[PDB]
Amino acid sequence: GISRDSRHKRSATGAKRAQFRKKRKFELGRQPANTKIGPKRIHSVRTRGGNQKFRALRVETGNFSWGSEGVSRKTRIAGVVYHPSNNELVRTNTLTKSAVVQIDATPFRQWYENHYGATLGKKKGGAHAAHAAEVADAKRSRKVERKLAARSGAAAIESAVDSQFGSGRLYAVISSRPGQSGRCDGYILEGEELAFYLRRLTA
Amino acid sequence: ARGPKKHLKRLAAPSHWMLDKLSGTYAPRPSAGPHKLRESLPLVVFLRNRLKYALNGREVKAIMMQQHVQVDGKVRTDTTYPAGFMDVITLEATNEHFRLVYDVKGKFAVHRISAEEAAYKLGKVKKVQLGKKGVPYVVTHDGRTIRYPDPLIRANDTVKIDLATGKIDDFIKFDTGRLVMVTGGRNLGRVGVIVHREKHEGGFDLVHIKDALENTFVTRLSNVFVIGTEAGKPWVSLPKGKGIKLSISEERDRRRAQQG
Amino acid sequence: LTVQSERAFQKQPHIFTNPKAKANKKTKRWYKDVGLGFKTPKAAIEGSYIDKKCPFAGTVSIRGKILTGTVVSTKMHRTIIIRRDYLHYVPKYNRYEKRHKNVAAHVSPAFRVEEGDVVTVGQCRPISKTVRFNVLKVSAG
RNA sequence: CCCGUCGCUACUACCGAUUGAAUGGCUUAGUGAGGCCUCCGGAUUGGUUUAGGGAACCGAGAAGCUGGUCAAACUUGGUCAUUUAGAGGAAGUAAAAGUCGUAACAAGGUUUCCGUAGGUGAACCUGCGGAAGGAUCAU
RNA sequence: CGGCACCUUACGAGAAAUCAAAGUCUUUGGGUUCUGGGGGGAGUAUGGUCGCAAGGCUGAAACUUAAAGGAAUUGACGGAAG
RNA sequence: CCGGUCCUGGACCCAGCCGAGCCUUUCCUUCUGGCCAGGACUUUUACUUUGAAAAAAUUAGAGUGUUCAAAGCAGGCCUUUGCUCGAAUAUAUUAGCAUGGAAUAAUAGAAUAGGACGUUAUGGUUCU
RNA sequence: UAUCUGGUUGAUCCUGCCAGUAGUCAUAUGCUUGUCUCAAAGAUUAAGCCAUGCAUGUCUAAGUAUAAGCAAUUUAUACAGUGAAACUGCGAAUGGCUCAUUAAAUCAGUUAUCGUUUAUUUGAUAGUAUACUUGGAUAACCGUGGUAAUUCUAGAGCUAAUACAUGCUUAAAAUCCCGACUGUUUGGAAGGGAUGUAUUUAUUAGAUAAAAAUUUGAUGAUUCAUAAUAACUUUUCGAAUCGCAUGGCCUUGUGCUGGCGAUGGUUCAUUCAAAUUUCUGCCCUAUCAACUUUCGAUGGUAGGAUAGUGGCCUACCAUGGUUUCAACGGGUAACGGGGAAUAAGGGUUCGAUUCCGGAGAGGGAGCCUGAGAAACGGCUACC
RNA sequence: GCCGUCCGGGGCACGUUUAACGAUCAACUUAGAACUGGUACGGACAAGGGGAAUCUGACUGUCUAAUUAAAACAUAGCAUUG
Ligand SMILES: [Mg+2]
Ligand SMILES: [Mg+2]
Ligand SMILES: [Mg+2]
Ligand SMILES: [Mg+2]
Ligand SMILES: [Mg+2]
Ligand SMILES: [Mg+2]
Ligand SMILES: [Mg+2]
Ligand SMILES: [Mg+2]
Ligand SMILES: [Mg+2]
Ligand SMILES: [Mg+2]
Ligand SMILES: [Mg+2]
Ligand SMILES: [Mg+2]
Ligand SMILES: [Mg+2]
Ligand SMILES: [Mg+2]
Ligand SMILES: [Mg+2]
Ligand SMILES: [Mg+2]
Ligand SMILES: [Mg+2]
Ligand SMILES: [Mg+2]
Ligand SMILES: [Mg+2]
Ligand SMILES: [Mg+2]
Ligand SMILES: [Mg+2]
Ligand SMILES: [Mg+2]
Ligand SMILES: [Mg+2]
Ligand SMILES: [Mg+2]
Ligand SMILES: [Mg+2]
Ligand SMILES: [Mg+2]
Ligand SMILES: [Mg+2]
Ligand SMILES: [Mg+2]
Ligand SMILES: [Mg+2]
Ligand SMILES: [Mg+2]
Ligand SMILES: [Mg+2]
Ligand SMILES: [Mg+2]
Ligand SMILES: [Mg+2]
Ligand SMILES: [Mg+2]
Ligand SMILES: [Mg+2]
Ligand SMILES: [Mg+2]
Ligand SMILES: [Mg+2]
Ligand SMILES: [Mg+2]
Ligand SMILES: [Mg+2]
Ligand SMILES: [Mg+2]
Ligand SMILES: [Mg+2]
Ligand SMILES: [Mg+2]
Ligand SMILES: [Mg+2]
Ligand SMILES: [Mg+2]
Ligand SMILES: [Mg+2]
Ligand SMILES: [Mg+2]
Ligand SMILES: [Mg+2]
Ligand SMILES: [Mg+2]
Ligand SMILES: [Mg+2]
Ligand SMILES: [Mg+2]
Ligand SMILES: [Mg+2]
Ligand SMILES: [Mg+2]
Repeated sequence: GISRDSRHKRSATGAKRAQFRKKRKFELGRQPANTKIGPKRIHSVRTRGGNQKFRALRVETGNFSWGSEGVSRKTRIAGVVYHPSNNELVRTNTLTKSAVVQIDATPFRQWYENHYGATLGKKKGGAHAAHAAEVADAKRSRKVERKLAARSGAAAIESAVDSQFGSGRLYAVISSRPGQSGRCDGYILEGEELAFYLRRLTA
Repeated sequence: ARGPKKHLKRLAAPSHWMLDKLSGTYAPRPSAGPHKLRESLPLVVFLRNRLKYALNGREVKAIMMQQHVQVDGKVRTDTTYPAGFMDVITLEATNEHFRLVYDVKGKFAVHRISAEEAAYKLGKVKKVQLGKKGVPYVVTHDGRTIRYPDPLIRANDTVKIDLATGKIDDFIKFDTGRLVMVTGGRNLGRVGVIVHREKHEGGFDLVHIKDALENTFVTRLSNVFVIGTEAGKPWVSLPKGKGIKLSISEERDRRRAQQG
Repeated sequence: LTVQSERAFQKQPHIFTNPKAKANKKTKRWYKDVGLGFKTPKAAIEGSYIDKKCPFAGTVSIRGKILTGTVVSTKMHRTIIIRRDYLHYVPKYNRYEKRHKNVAAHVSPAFRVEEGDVVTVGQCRPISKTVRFNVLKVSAG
């Protein structure tokens, strides 16, 4: 079937190579998972040595890390917005490694407000204004307020990340290989890497 | 081709077994075990070709199935068990203890040892590294894994294994002046002291060894086994000849005097 | 020449620059010495280029054979071809004949090579169809 | 001593209309078995199992279906390679010394030979320019 | 000093004719290019390439054959000389 | 030569042949622990020496009365409730590896000096 | 044994071939053939076609026995000896054969894996935040059969496991997070969650030039080993197993404890391997001088796939890569090597064939199972 | 006096060739992908059949209006004559 052998190629000098031997099983390839977004569907693959691989054919959620905050949460994946390899993966919402996706921001917002006491997005709407006061008026003990007060000053995050919380969706890049491990994990875009992909998206 | 080989042609067997050409088509293929195939001695060869206790391969299996043969203090019933350098073979029915040490002719000598010396063995440290949960361990030349070693032990050192508990009694650091036996190459079986270790980053380190007769030879560090803390003080009994290589003319002279 | 010239963001893997850090806003850079007495060029320690195949700033390791040759082609991006000349002995005639072999080597942006230089290449894992060596030292010619 | 046409016999190879023939390799295009992956599907078969008749809702799951992938094989065409037929044509060699002459070897009876170009039953002859391997190392 | 040659000798070379190079080569090595491997078939067939053509350059095989050939000696012969 | 003779062993003596080590204006890397062990530098080769490697069988070759021999890797001891020599050693050869030598044959250097030493030369700019 | 001899002429000296001469682990064939030892042998032409038979099976005290099998009455009314048949496990990927393909391919020597998988062997390694021991299938078996025919199997009724699918039993602390209340100069805290090991991410240790105004391994070298934090997972496995002995303590209850072993199990190491891999080296041919790049050719970035590296494949992007030091193409009556014959030296010729490596099982191709096969005494399809 | 543009000077600052960027406007060409359908699609219109050879005239061109378009005539080229 699909073969990874180098015998079928022509040499560096351009010479066609004669047929040496029949295709061997230890040089096989298989077909791409083409992971989509949908209710979870994972198929196991029996690989060399009796080991196991997992084809993620469909996933909804994944484990995403906030690198600056050192916190990881499981959150939904909304869709694929950019792919450096093929634009057809963006059009068809195909999850591969290094794909830029939008993830649900609520688990990280919940951690942030509970950890610092402030709010994110900074929108001025009525719901945003009511929620901003709601978090600031939350009932806490004296020790908790002091614990939050110690964490203050470090609670100011980058503007380009804070701004995203208003839409309820953060930009992230997939770090795992869904067709190899069945996981669709990644990290939240930050710093100049986020600035790089922001220019790509707006164009 | 499609999987591991299970046969060994007689002509392709290691030459130090000293098998004859015409006794058959095949040779005993050593099992997987503590020692490499090329550097081992299957118990069938030892019990039949060396000691001549068994007359054929059927009889050596009868011997081992009665629980007589012990290698390193444990009963082995595998006729092709790969016994190797420094291994102790015990036959308590005959009240005999052997140690597999190379003689100067390149073969495994039939070296009988006392019961007190048969209670331990030496192992060359191949690597020192940390296991799971951060527990350091040592891998010896015979595949043994000893946990919690002395933090001073490094590679190329020699440890003394208690061989009944498997622990380390004490060790010898690899350094100039240490007693050494060569376990590979054409200088196999020779015994001398380290004179100078010559380092080659990315390649093979070379060790200069001086014989007791002030003969100097060079061999790879991988073929060097520290067996004593200094000259004339080995931690195991050496085989007859003391690992001193004689020229063919000297051997001819020695044989003439020995026989008259 | 800019580092971010590809459709993907170029960065060293697992080298994290925390935006919520002190004022020393310098992108954290990883590098290593390859051993065997080869000096790390400061263009790798102090540079900004990203090269996963660089011996000093990338993840390749130098192990195996060390070769020297004359650069005969720099027309590929980050890849050169060196020419190794040797004499082959012909025992019947008790003489030699000149022969040559072309070796493709990867060159990191830490080095600047032109056709005619003498370079020292160390063996690495296969990083291309024809490339197994990676430039370690350059001598102007 | 000796050369070449012409005539007889035998053998070898060559050219040759036949868009000759046969065999094998590579390949374009078309068709395309089968496996694998995927997509639904849901024969029947266990209850997350709930239900006053039982309605569910959970799992496993065959045939089959969708789209891919590897791709045998066949048809057509091209090309390469190897054998082979052929009216007729033109050679070579061997055999015998058959017919015609006597071109060469003597200054071989016109010195011979080379290149070239014409001519001619055949050897050959003639022109132009060379060579001596000349029949002159010399006036 | 450079040339075109010549005369004598043969240390030396060669099968000899002859050769100051055709010597310094079985006492075998200063550097380097090209060419030949018994006589024919044959510089033919075929392919390529150059040419307007004539032709040039490159270039086989089947088959056939015990010699073909070089230099010199004696003789015989000559429509050669004395 | 001594002679030192139970063919054989010593300073002295003569020569010869190899290796050294210093001095001659003097190459032979350089520091720390203190020739071995721990750092910093290094024109590129070719060639040759030595070493390691080049599987066993085959070849050459040591031992050994297979009755001789081709072979084989056996075997031998006064006859053994066991004693005991062995199963050598060379060759491989281009490539790669380590090493000594520096003739022979290449290669590089200080000419618009952008040259070399200042070990603790005088400052200055930086970096850890 | 570092050797020559006959043949051109009337005779001579040469060039030169023809012929003679000797060997062949070199084949055939003719004639002849008493003894001993040793011993090749359908390679060459047809990797052409095959009747028939055999060539791969396997049980220990220790997985599963109600054979309606045999045997004996015995420590035994749960079984207990032996033991077909079946289920389970393992092997069948070794061996043996052949030399068609194959000309930088294979192969040889030499490297590398800091680029991977590895049944088995051998060492280590797991107290982790209904239990006096869980379920329901199925074979063999019994009896209803269908087909001309096969190592075809279908209904129906049983019944087991180290098969299949699930599931508890446990140290001592300690640490981290949230945190009602509280102290009230920032401490104390009830109560909740989290801890083993695997998986997948992200982020931190993983240091190491010598005096003045607390640890930290290896390597030539790593983002290595290992540890930590936050989470993650169609939740990996941390023994519902088997044989022999039956001991010790009394709180004499089928009380609590416990000896040698089988088999199994996670990870690391080891071993047997495998897969890629560095350098150098192949016969003839120019009547083969340019080849490769549509539709991967050379390189870059990202991905996919793989056990893993890699144009291995995909997308985008550059225009590269080899070559008179012979590329590319063609031929080979070409598997490579160790080696063989002959040999003064140098060489020439051969190597299908006792060993090593490769490839194939009529020709292709595709796969299942498995640690390992693109297997053919396995399957699927085509010719 | 108003509010703008005309000239024109004061310096703080802003451009030195990373304008490799922004703003506005604008024509139809080319290439790729997905989906889709009774596999249809240059959907009407428009629009070469092709190959192997022989005779003959080289070719383009010309003539028998009203039966012959051809191989006939002409032609460039060649040659001859005054
Ligand atoms: Mg071919
Ligand atoms: Mg595993
Ligand atoms: Mg192999
Ligand atoms: Mg076994
Ligand atoms: Mg190494
Ligand atoms: Mg020679
Ligand atoms: Mg026809
Ligand atoms: Mg096709
Ligand atoms: Mg051909
Ligand atoms: Mg005449
Ligand atoms: Mg006349
Ligand atoms: Mg005449
Ligand atoms: Mg005439
Ligand atoms: Mg003479
Ligand atoms: Mg003269
Ligand atoms: Mg002259
Ligand atoms: Mg000839
Ligand atoms: Mg003559
Ligand atoms: Mg000291
Ligand atoms: Mg050998
Ligand atoms: Mg060598
Ligand atoms: Mg003659
Ligand atoms: Mg005669
Ligand atoms: Mg002959
Ligand atoms: Mg003969
Ligand atoms: Mg037969
Ligand atoms: Mg055979
Ligand atoms: Mg029974
Ligand atoms: Mg087993
Ligand atoms: Mg096999
Ligand atoms: Mg070729
Ligand atoms: Mg184990
Ligand atoms: Mg049933
Ligand atoms: Mg199980
Ligand atoms: Mg990649
Ligand atoms: Mg790439
Ligand atoms: Mg592509
Ligand atoms: Mg061959
Ligand atoms: Mg062949
Ligand atoms: Mg062979
Ligand atoms: Mg053959
Ligand atoms: Mg074989
Ligand atoms: Mg057959
Ligand atoms: Mg078949
Ligand atoms: Mg097959
Ligand atoms: Mg068969
Ligand atoms: Mg088979
Ligand atoms: Mg016309
Ligand atoms: Mg026109
Ligand atoms: Mg008309
Ligand atoms: Mg008309
Ligand atoms: Mg006309």
